Amino acid sequence: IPEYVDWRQKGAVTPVKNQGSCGSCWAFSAVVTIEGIIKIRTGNLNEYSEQELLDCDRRSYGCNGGYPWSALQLVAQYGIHYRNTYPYEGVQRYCRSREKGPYAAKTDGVRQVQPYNEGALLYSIANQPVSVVLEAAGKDFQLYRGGIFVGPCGNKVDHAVAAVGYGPNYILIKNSWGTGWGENGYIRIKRGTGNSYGVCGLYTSSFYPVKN
Ligand SMILES: *[C@@H](C(=O)O)[C@H](O)C(=O)N[C@@H](CC(C)C)C(=O)NCCC(C)C
Repeated sequence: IPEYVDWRQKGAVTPVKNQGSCGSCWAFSAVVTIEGIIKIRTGNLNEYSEQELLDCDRRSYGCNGGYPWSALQLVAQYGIHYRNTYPYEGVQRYCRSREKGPYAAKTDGVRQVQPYNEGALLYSIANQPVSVVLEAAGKDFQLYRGGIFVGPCGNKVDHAVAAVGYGPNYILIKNSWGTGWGENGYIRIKRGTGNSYGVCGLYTSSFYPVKN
């Protein structure tokens, strides 16, 4: 795999979003990976619906948190609408998929990256954007405004984001806290520290969609 990957340069990443106060990070993370894999497979970059996952995933807890895995499983079982068709409201409502016409995209499955393994995560990122989790509760992560981040942070993961690239000493992460946080909404988290958890627990739980 190469030294640098950046799916933004391949036109596979949509603009940075703001989840607001709702604990919907799991849905934002899943949607980044869907937008990526649909571009890779079909050539078209579209925005897909975080709100639909928020409303419709009965394995997750709405604005009180959820699971990237079950969000990706839902898209593989049913499909997902365009963001425009089912836009983000920041509050859980009833599932409105059937009112809003046919789904716009569908995937075929979900796979996990081997956990606690930096090289396995880089390998998956070289193929597509990957849903990853990290510990975001610490003030250092909250206040991050640029540079290669090394913490302080622990491994008490609590926040789902999306890995859309990497370089020699970092992994490139799209966050859902608006463009005013980090590097235009992104963070470069240091890699290669020898900590099997990853910096801020970044290697704990990583998933990506499968689309034949
Ligand atoms: C993340 C956010 O900042 O919106 C959101 O709070 C969330 O979904 N957190 C989950 C943990 C991450 C590791 C994805 C979460 O709390 N999920 C609840 C399910 C388990 C019982 C922890």
